[PDB]
Formats: sequence, structure tokens, C-alpha cells
Amino acid sequence: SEESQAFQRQLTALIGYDVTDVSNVHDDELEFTRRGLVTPRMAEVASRDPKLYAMHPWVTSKPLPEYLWKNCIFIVIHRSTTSQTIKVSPDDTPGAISFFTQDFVLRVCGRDEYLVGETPIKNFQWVRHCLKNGEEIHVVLDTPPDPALDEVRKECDRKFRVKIRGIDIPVLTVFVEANIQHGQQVLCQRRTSPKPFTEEVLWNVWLEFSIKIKDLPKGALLNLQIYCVRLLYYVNLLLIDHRFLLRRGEYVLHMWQISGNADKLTSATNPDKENSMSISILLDNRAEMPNQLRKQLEAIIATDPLNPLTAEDKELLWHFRYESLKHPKAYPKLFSSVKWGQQEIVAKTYQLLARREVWDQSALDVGLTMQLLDCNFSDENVRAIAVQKLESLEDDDVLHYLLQLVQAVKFEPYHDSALARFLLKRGLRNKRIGHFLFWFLRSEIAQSRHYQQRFAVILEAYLRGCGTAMLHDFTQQVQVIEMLQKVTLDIKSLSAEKYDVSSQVISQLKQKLENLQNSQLPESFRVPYDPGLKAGALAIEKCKVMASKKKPLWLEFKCADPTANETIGIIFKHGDDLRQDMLILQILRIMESIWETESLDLCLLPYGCISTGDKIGMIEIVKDATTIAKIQQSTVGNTGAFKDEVLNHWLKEKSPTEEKFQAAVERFVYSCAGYCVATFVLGIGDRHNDNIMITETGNLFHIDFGHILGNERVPFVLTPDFLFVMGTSKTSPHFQKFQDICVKAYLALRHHTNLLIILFSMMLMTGMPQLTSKEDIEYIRDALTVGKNEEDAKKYFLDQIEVCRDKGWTVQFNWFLHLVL
Ligand SMILES: CC(=O)Nc1cn2cc(-c3cnc(N)c(C(F)(F)F)c3)ccc2n1
Repeated sequence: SEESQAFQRQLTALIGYDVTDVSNVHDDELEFTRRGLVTPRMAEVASRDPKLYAMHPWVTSKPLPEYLWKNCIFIVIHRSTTSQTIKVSPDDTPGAISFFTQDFVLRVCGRDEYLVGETPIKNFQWVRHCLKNGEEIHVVLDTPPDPALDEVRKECDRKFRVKIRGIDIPVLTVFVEANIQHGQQVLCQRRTSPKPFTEEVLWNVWLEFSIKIKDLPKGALLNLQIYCVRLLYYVNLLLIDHRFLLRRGEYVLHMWQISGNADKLTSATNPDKENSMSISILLDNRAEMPNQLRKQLEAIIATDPLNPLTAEDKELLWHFRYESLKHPKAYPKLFSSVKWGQQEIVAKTYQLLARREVWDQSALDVGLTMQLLDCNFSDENVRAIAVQKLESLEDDDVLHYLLQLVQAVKFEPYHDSALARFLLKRGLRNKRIGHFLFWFLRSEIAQSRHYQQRFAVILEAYLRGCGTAMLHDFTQQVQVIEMLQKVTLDIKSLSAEKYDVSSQVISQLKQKLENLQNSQLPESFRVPYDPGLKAGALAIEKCKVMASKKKPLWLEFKCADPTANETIGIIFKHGDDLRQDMLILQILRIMESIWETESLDLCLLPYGCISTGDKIGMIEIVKDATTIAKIQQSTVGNTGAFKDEVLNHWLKEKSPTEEKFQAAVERFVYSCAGYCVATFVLGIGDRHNDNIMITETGNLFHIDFGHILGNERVPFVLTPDFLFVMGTSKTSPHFQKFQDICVKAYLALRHHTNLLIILFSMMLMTGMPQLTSKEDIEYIRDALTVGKNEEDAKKYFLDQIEVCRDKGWTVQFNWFLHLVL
């Protein structure tokens, strides 16, 4: 159809990739996947409530914590010019919320966030946020949005052998290494005779392996590698395809080049055919356990996810697999003990999987679930049982792991998978999940050519069922970004190099922002990091180019909804991959919930940050906040010392009331404790004063994580100015509190060691490609003191605090001289 052509044209603009393209393929996997996702799309579209999808009530079933609990809490309903307070019991349905003492709904003031459905007000994420900061709950009696706006446009036994013709490069010795991989485990490997490196190196070599055709497991990768000795080029091909048929025929595969990882596992070939290297291949093919052994595997199950299993361990786990099955924590270890290169062994594991019973009855463990979704597991059925457990997560918990789950797709062998279908279902059901799903997929499609083909199919399938409302919303969202991306790169051409922001560039920037406003930007656009907020017109006078080396843009927007007078601030940055920052901030958000289960709040500030395109994205501006280095630069001198007194001086100046100051010191103790614990675990503690900020209310927060993780020592920044606020020159009543929170927070994280280990490794494998080392990943274990006693590990973190005390401003001065030398 004629309208069908305009629809795919609209979709592509929003995706950032033409899905219809069949140039960089050698199979129909992606088209089969495009058609395959039509059924679960229409399934979830036809299942979802139309009225509830339009309003998306953000509700948690998690209990109200002891710190937030401290009956009858008041709210203020608005309509016309009316403004009246109402005493509400925590257990009260919005439909039951007493106003007549009926088809009008209670909307949040300034936001699209709704207080709707059959759930208590104490269970709403908005009400809980207002109790955390200590803010008033303001509501508006508005007409519910019409679900008509959310309408969807209709419509043998022999040994395996591979023939290698040769290699061709457009521009001293070289050879091909062919590996058969299943869960990063090499089943068999053969190499070619090293011939001299030239534009055309031919061999005509039949590489016959030991593995039989029947023995080949579904999801096995033929990893072809070009050496010299060091690796230069890599390419993969699935030995058994998406139709369970074995691969046959000629293949001219374009390889990826190494620089110096999940990217190393991709089933996609290089798109740049003009510059990349090609490789031509040819295919034509029940008494139960004694006490000591019982104690032996009980110790094996008890070990961490990074502790390696030996042949002795693997053999014991397989022999006593039916005993192992009773323990759900043994499942990743047990499926790592499987001889995947044997059809008979694989067949036994499938029978073992049928008797899931206890696994299906187990209380959901996310750390255990995601361990089965990493690079070690290439089995469709093994991974399926993990996705099975993810179904029981309510939408709030799905949001918590959405970014990590989206990155986990890189570990799936085939494009169409149970996880890819799950993310699709969960996104199409809840508007908030769908919004972030769009931006998480768009970020990968824009700066990852190894995975853009797969993710684009997933995103297209989401957009095809999300509804015209969210579509004509993502359109005005992408528009704004592309326009601002064009403005930042223009300033960057005038902008240095060295050394400071021009007087003329800020006026030339304001002119470009005044030029753009007249015709380009729609009246309003939804904030990507915060979907509830609708930002309208620019405050051109409040806009500037930041002093930072990458020249980011300090933008200020007026709020579009009249129900809200403070501006919306966005930092637009080019030159860096913000996917790195996003991941740290998401772990920081997870750590906050880990402390919520232990009834602790360490006032962390994981600000809004979304990578929107290629090496460009946007950051939330935390209002009334300033840099630690800026405070030390305010009172005195050039550099160094860094007078202990200066930190408290700013806090006493930026707080009028002593009740507001003793609240500002109170907030600082918890935030400093939280950021010391978090950065120590993640291994990003040693920062520069410039990358650490504080609000006028005393809340401390770290910024620009890409700078540190994208590159004598101190384990976390705890300087004498921070110690001065506590009242220590020694120990004070506020310092006793600091160490008390520091230990309680560190030990609480240690009760979720397995989760923090798998989130960390998956982060280093999908987010940052130069860390990617067995040596780099093992850090998390040492920081989390894996194996040590609770009182022993307590003394370990307290000794880290004492290092920071014995180091003074030494490192800070050394950092100040470094960013100057
Ligand atoms: C009032 C104010 O200056 N607020 C403020 C500044 N600020 C700066 C950031 C920030 C975070 N990550 C970054 N990479 C940057 C950057 F602009 F690039 F330097 C800045 C985050 C929150 C934040 N809040």
C-alpha cells in the first residue's frame, strides 16, 4: 500500500537504521525474526487494558520502609481555582478517594504521572518520593486520556569439516584459526598452515575436526580468526541455523578488526564492505550421597559466580546431578559441568530440565536468573528457564533491570529469543518500560554495528504496537535531539582545542538557539531521562556553553504543563559514549534498592542520563548544586590546602536556619557514606574534586563516570574537608554515625554478592571494551571480600576509611598537579 510505504519511512527515522535492507546478510534470520515477533506483538497488544495503558499507574508492591513510615497523610486536590487539603489514610484507593462527600481522574501537578487504579496511595512511587524529600503531595482533578489515541495501525555420523578458499584485503605472515564454540567453551579447534600476508592469500584447505555432525549442539559458533603472534580479524557463523538445519554452501563473510567483550561473540558480519577483510568458506556436511561427598558439592554450590570449577568439581556435579537439582543456586554450576560437545550428555540434561519442579517453585533470585543469561550459556532451553523466572517480576522491578536485560540480549545466540520476546511483551504492556526500551535500543543501534541489526528488529516490533500516541511522541522527541546534536557540533568547530570558552561563541550559540526556535522544535517535548516531565520553550538567556574540554551545552527549558515556575535543565554532551555512565547510574539505583530491603537510605543521587545517539546524549541538571573543587576555589588560592574549614563554611552560608543546617550536615553524612561504599565496590573511588558535587541541602553526589572508568592511590574520596563537616580534626557524634552507616551499608551489599558480581561482569562485557580482562572482573570479589567473616570484612572497610584519613589531601594535590601538567 501507499500508506504502508510512509509508515516504514516514519519507523526508520525513529529507529536510526533501515530494517528492510538485505545487503549485510547471508541468511534470512532477521526477516524470519521480523515475522516471528508479529505474533507476540499482537498477543500483548490485544491483551493489555486500554484505559490503564493510557494512564500507566507507577505502583510498587514493596513495603514502606521504617525511615519513610515516620497514620493519616494529607494531599491537595486542584480544579478550576479550588485548593483544598484532604486527610487520606495510607491504605486508600484513588477511586475511593471522599471528594463528593464519576469519570474524572487524579493527575500529578506538572507531570503526566497518574494516581489511578485499584492500589493504595502508600504503594504509589510518586507518594513515596514526596515522603523521601519531604515535599507536599499536589494533585489535579483532570479528565482521563482517551485510549483511542493509543490505537495501533492494523496490517550424519561423520566428523565435521570446513573448506577454506582464502582471504582478501583491500589494502608479514598470516593464518586462519577455526574454533567451534558453545558458551565461550571451545569444543574443538584447527588452524591453517601460515602463508605470507598479501592482498589475496589462498589455501584450499579442508579443516577436519574431531566432533561428529550429530554431536553439534544448537547454538554452536564457527569462530574464524586471522592471526599475526596476535589476533587481527574475527567473524562468527552459526553451525546450526534458526530452522534447526545445518549450514551448507559458500559464504563470503566480512570480518571485524581488533583495537588494542560481547562484541567478539556477534553473529553479524562487518557492514563496511569497501574497507573490511573478507573470508570465503565452503560447507558440505537413587540411593543418594555419602556425608563427605554431600559436604563436597554443598561447598561447590556455596562458592561465588567467579570461582572457577575444576574437572574434579564438574565430574562430581554431573554424577550427582539429581541431588544438585534440589539446589537452585547450583543450576549455573551444574549447566557449566555439561559436556555440550556430546549429543547423549545434552539429551540427559534435557530430561533433567523436564524435572524442573523445585526450580519452578523457587522464590525468584535475579542474581541467579541473570547468571544463566551471560556469555557462558549458549543453550536455548537453559536460558529459557531463566526468562521463565523473570515473568514474576512486577513492572517496577523490570525497570530496575531493563538496561542490564537489554544488554543481556548480546549473549543470545539467535536473533529471535525468549528474552527478546519478553522485553517486547513487558515494553508493550507498560508505557514507562516501553519509553526506556526505545532509548536503550536506539543507543545501541546508533553506536554498535555488531548488534544494530538484531536490536532494530526488536525496536521496530515494539513501535509497531506501542500506539500512535507514543509514536507521534517519539517523533517530536527524536526531532529535538537531532536539532540540538546539530547545534552542539557547530559550536565544537569554533570551540577549542585550547583553552577556554569564547565571549563571541556564547552569543553565536544564543543566535543559533534563537534561529532554531522560530521553525523546527515542536511547542513541547517529553524529557527522555524523565518521561513524566514535558519540557516546552527554551530560556535562551539562561543557555550557555560549559567551560568543560568537550564543550557541553547547558540548556534551560520552561515546563510545558501549566499545573507546575523553576526551569528544566539539560546538559548536552558530544565526544563520549554515555552508555558507560548509564550503567554505573543503574547499578547505583540497584544498590539503593539493596539498601531498601535492609531498611537503609544512603541518599545517593543517580541523576538522569540517556545516550540518545552516536557519542552524544543528555544529562539532568541537579538544581542548587555545585562542585567540591569550586568551593575550595571560592574562598582561596591557586591550588593545594584546600583549607579543612571551607566545606562547612559553604554549608553554613547556603542554609539560613540552624534546623536547615543540622539537616544539611545530616544529609551529608549519609550521602558521603553511600558514595564511599558504592565507588569502592565498583572500583571508581579515586576521583578528582571537580567530579564530586554537593547540593545547598548538603546532598553529595559523584558525576562524569565515563571519564574515570574510561581510563599514590586512595580507595574513595574522603578528604579532611568532608571530615571537618563531621566534626573530626579524633572522633565526633556525627563521625561515629558515618562509620556506623559505612559498615552497615557495606555488609548489606555483601548479602547480595552474587547479584553484584554478575551485574558488574555483564557491565564490563557489554558497556566498556578495554577493561574486558579476567584480571579486571575479579576486582569485585576482593572489594566484596568473598569468603571472609562479617566482623572480619567490617574491619577491612574500616581500614580503608583509615587509609583516607592517613592520606590527607596528598592524592587531591597530586590529582590537581596532574590535570595541570
Ligand atoms: C546546578 C548545577 O550545576 N547542577 C548540576 C551540574 N551537573 C553536572 C552533571 C554532569 C554529569 N556527567 C557529565 N559527564 C557532565 C559533563 F557535563 F559532561 F561534564 C556533567 C550532573 C549533574 C549536575 N547537576
